[PDB]
Amino acid sequence: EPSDVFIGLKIDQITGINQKEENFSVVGSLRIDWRQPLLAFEHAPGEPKHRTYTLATFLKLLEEKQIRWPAFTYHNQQGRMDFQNRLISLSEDGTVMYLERFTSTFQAPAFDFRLFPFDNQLFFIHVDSIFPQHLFRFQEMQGFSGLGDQLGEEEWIVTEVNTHLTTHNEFTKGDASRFVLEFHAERHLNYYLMRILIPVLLIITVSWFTFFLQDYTKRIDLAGGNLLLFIAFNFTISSDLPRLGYITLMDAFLVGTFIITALVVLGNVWLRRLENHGKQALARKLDIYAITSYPLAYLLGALTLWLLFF
Amino acid sequence: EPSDVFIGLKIDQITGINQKEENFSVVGSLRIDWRQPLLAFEHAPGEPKHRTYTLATFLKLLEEKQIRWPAFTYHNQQGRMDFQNRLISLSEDGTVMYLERFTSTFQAPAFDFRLFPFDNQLFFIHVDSIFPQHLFRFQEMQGFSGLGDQLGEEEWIVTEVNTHLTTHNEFTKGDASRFVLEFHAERHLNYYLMRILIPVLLIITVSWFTFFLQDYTKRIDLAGGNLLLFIAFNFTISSDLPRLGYITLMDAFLVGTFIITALVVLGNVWLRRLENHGKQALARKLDIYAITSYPLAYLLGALTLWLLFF
Amino acid sequence: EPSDVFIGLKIDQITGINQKEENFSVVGSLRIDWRQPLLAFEHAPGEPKHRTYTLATFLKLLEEKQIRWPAFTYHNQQGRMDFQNRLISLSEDGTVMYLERFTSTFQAPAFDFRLFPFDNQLFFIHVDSIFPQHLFRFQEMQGFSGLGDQLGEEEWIVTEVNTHLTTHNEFTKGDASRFVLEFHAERHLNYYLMRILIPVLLIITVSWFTFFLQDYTKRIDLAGGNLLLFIAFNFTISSDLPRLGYITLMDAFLVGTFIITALVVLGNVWLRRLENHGKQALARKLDIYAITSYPLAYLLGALTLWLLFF
Amino acid sequence: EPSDVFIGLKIDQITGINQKEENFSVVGSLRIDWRQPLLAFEHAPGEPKHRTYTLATFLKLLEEKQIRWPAFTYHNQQGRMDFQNRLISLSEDGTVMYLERFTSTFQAPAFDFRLFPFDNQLFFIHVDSIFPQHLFRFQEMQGFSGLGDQLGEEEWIVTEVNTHLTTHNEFTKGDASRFVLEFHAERHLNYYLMRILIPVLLIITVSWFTFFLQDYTKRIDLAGGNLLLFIAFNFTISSDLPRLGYITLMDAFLVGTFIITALVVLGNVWLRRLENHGKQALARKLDIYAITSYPLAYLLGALTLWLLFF
Amino acid sequence: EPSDVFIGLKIDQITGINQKEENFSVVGSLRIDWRQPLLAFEHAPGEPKHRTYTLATFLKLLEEKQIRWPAFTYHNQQGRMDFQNRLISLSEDGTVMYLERFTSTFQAPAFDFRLFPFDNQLFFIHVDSIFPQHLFRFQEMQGFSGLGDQLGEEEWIVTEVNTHLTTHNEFTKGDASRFVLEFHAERHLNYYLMRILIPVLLIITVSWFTFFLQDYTKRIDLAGGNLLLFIAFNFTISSDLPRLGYITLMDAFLVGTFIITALVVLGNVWLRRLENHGKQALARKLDIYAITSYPLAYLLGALTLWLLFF
Repeated sequence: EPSDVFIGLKIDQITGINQKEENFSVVGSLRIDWRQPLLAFEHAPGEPKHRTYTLATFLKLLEEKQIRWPAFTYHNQQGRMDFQNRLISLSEDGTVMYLERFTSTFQAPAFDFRLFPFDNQLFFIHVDSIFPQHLFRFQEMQGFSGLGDQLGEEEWIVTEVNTHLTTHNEFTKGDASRFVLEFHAERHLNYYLMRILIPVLLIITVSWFTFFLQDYTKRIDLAGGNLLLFIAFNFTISSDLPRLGYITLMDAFLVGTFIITALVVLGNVWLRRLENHGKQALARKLDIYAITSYPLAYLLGALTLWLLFF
Repeated sequence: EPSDVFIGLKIDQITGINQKEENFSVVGSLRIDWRQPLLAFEHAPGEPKHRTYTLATFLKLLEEKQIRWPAFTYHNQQGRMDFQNRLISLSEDGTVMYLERFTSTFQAPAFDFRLFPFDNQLFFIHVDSIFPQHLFRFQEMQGFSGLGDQLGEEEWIVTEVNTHLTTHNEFTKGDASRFVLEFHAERHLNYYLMRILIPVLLIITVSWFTFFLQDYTKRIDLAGGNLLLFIAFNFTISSDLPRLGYITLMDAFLVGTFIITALVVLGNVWLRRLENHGKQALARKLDIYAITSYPLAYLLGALTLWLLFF
Repeated sequence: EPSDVFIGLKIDQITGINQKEENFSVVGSLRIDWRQPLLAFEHAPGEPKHRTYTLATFLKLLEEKQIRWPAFTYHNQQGRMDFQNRLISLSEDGTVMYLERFTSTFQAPAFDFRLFPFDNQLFFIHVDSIFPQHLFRFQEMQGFSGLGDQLGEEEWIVTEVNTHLTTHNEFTKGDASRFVLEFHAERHLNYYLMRILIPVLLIITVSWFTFFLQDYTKRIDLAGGNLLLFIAFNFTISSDLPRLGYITLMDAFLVGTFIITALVVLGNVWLRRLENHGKQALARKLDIYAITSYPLAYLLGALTLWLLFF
Repeated sequence: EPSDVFIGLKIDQITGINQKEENFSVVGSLRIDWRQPLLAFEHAPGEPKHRTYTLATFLKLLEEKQIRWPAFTYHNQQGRMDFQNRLISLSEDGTVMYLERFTSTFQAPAFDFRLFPFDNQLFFIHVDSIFPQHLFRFQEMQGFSGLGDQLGEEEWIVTEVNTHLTTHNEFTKGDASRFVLEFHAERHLNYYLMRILIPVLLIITVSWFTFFLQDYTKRIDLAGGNLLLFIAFNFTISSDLPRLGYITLMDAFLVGTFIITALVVLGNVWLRRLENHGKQALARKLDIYAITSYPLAYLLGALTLWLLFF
Repeated sequence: EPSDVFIGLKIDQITGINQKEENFSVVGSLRIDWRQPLLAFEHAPGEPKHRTYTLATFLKLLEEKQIRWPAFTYHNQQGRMDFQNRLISLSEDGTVMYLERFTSTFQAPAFDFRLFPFDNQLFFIHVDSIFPQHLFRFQEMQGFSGLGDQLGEEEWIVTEVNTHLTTHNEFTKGDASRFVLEFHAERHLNYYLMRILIPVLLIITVSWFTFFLQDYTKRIDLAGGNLLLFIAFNFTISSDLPRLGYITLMDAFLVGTFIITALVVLGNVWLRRLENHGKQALARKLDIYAITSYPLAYLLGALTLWLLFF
């Protein structure tokens, strides 16, 4: 029969969420319960009830008695796994409890930056069996799988946690078992409002205020300054994101703001050219419409963003 | 009975306090004293009184004689533990003295940046038992636990050190012992006064001085320059902090200064617009109130900061 | 006879494509099938049909029975190979199935940045035999070699995948077998259009608009600003590329734009000098030709780029 | 008796001096000479006179014959020690020559940046005994300890080298031996004069030249530019130093220059305000005193720096 | 007699040349041929002619039969050696062929930046014997030492390759053999002309053009802008080089350009001061000489650079 093996995984400390490379590094604890009748021994009172083994001697022993063992292979591993503790307790009934406390990095294909930064993300850890379902099978421990009390992260909040089992057909032609610990996560919006959004509002309001200065050269100079500012903020945002292949919300916001500020520059230049022709009346009439439409233009852009991306 | 095991830990050199990732890396020394009657031997004069073992042979031996051993698992470990020395001295009475000199990084969930940079922090190292309290128990060595003579750090000053034992219920259903070495720490304020605060005072004083220049265009230009400066300082502060989720004191200071400088820009623009209407008397009357209230506004902000955050 | 050895390699997750150092890091899975008659055993019902071994014990065993084994040496390895899992299944017929799941970085000599960023690239992994073809030989597994369902990369798209075998004469005087997994790749153009091309168009259009301002000092100032902007964008592009030895397309675009903007600066200066001589008619006549030719100059440059680099 | 053990250490290549984290990484060679009578063997002609061992087999052997061995523990180790070669030659007389060629990073608590960059520094490597002086003792090899022919460093010059032995009471209650290799080092001043000092002199001289421009608005603008420049240089210097807790010489120089430039800005603004009142005579009289005192102010600052910091 | 040992080393892929830390990382292959009569065995037909061993078992065997072995110690190793493959083939005649395929970083003391960037560099790998020449000696393999077909580097071109043997007296009092693989290298000049030299020429030509603007305030402003530009380029060059202790060619070029631009600023200021006195004739006469001498000054500087540094 296919012997049933119990799995319990626990992400204790999420040490980082590096979105640039699309990975997250965590400290995890893995527990495996496996009842193998052959490993049962004969013990006397006074002797220990449950033996303790380190990994190397345990595997050499199982090589001596010629017994298959499950091959817990991490599907989403990244970089080098850092085994910290690996202990095995062997019971008289023939049950091995395997503890592996580790830290490692895992990739998460499902970043959908279509709603950055408001987007909710979905991280997941996979534990597949190298040997197929015909030999072994993976169950779930009752009250041990999940997350911990203190995650030690500020930028990300865990909303929901889940665990289950599924079947794959990757390494062997037969079916194999994969234990999945899958948790959603959110982003705290305090940063982006504090040190991105507010400066943009301040600079855009200064740009709007500069419209009615008259003597249309200070207007051009201030507009050039604002161009510098948004280009710097584009640089910061560019650093903070990966080499994304489809237009994101914040990227669209910034490119639209670039286009609008350039339109402001060109508009003041055209008004200056008209004033060069001397037709002051045309400029005087157009200024009112321009200043009335500019914030209206921004609100129209906000409405079209909210409609299109939601 | 639950055999009593003595623990002594010593952080010799704190190699770094990386707040961006919320961790601190230290060089530590661990000592374990464990009296196991079975390990006692029979020795003759001429033979060594206390044997010496390296870790691998020691564990293989304990696997040969089938004795449980404590599993010192670091709860706050981060990255990979770097074992440097691991020696064991075995005495005739049956006492093993285990030395483990190491260096590693540990996470500290309790950063409360609500009082940055004045805030006091609390770092702590945890040594839990994988096996429950029913088998083993952790005591404290008398005069060995604590810190060292020379820490080799400048940015942080250790104020108080403490050590104790506590019980957890994480890895097993039973109770288990955790030895905790917990030390508070402070920040030296010399930096932030030297190369953050003073430049801000200089630039804000220049901004205030620019109020009474008359011919309100140099005022606008200087205000734009000051905007550039505070945006650069916002960039520096943004780099120096993690992706914090609740508004910090320095962040509030800088965002308020942004708002005030933008208000200055808008005020000079509005005065220019009023002068365009020709009502020089209104601008002349308003300038006195503006220049009188501006430093008063800054002092009011300082008072509200001191009240609200303390 | 030269025993036939089957190879199957699978790049599951491409963790990065670092073009600055000219390498790409991937998570890979390797499978080796090798039928060795000597390793066949004699088994009884009840005993396992196929034994399982870890690498260390397996190699010690093959050293005990004195059998050669293939030496899968990676030709393009870079940095340190990170063995994650290494298992061997030994069958009664005398067939070893060797699994090696790993992650590592590989160099790719064939980056031809002559068409950056539109250029298509060609990555490849090589598995050579340390022992010559006279002893062993490498075949290809039927339906296992290739790539996976989810690559977890956004900036690069795999267009075509291929696998084959070839002969080399590097390590030994005799012929040896190399298994090659070679895949082409493309670049997503969304970034460079979003946050490089559009800002350049905006700034160049502002530069063109500045031509007809009259009172040729604002022209000089705006041209200097544009010079600053293109120098910043040159800095960004310089960071994003390796220390390339032959002029790339984007580099040529930027250097040409530098030359054109400098020509604009010099032209406005020369017009100012002519106006100093008072010959306003010459400047008035030359301005029309300059503004008519400037965008024409840019289109001529675009045409010569498209012709020369394609 | 306490057996005498000879130590010889040699820093061959100093690979880096990272002052930001207060450490320096070096490639070192360690030699230990230890005469143990028990290890003596009985050999025949034809057999090797001095046996050679690798570390693992040697330690297993000493575990078989039950002999204590010295525990060379590095006190200033940092990060992970990288053993490259570890050989032991065993002589018929009973002398082991242990070679350990390594590379590793060591911390240096004694950086006194009070005289940056002119300050001389003092690096040191410590080799302590885990076992106390009652058992073993550390001597010094005659002509092997010291530095090498080619250090391969440019920024730092070794002035003096020294070696000795001392006693500590850290790991055990008894006395223990520490071998110390301590070398002073200097800094080459070519950089800071080339690419820090000269630009500061150029910009400060431009600031002084700007004093007598008349029409006090270009003065204000140039002063603002100079403010930008010194803020950029403050950024560079800030990057180049650690989070130092007591004011350094270069930091004081830069903060004083900030204060003086801000005073220049305020002075030109006050002169502009006085000119607004029309009292041109007061400004004309004050300009001479200001321009006469400004370089005098800088020389007074230089004199007070030289006096106070020396 | 001193047994002759053959060495063949091959740098297959030069993965990086990091001049900032003065090192270069390469992927290398090492081959050792050593004829030891004792290791010869007695074999029968059917048995393998040449045995194959991994490093650990081989060294344990040589420890069992008590035979010295050469200790290939890398003199220029840096960081941690990363053994990738280590195989040994043992022949019936008594010859061991040792293969070690690796990747590692090596330091190169001989960077002479006196001719940066035109300077030619000289990299070299050293393989010394820990045991002296009295026991072993190092020969050179005939047609295996050297470099490979594809180096996979763009910024550096290998001009000449050489190999030889020499004697040292470092680790032991006796003479010892060092095998040296030494190759010169060059720099591709395409970068520095493309994205350093041309922008400098453009900005310096703009500075020269600004001389004859009249109304000497735009001259001062443009000169300040040029000062900003060269300071930025000084920052870039400063990043790209190590903390060099003797003035380099590019550093001298940039510092001279700083001095000349500052002289331009001061000259325009002095002309403005003379115009303040009203003596327009003196300024008109001096402008011609200044504009005639400025490019002449640059050519004189180029000539003195070419003479002094060559």
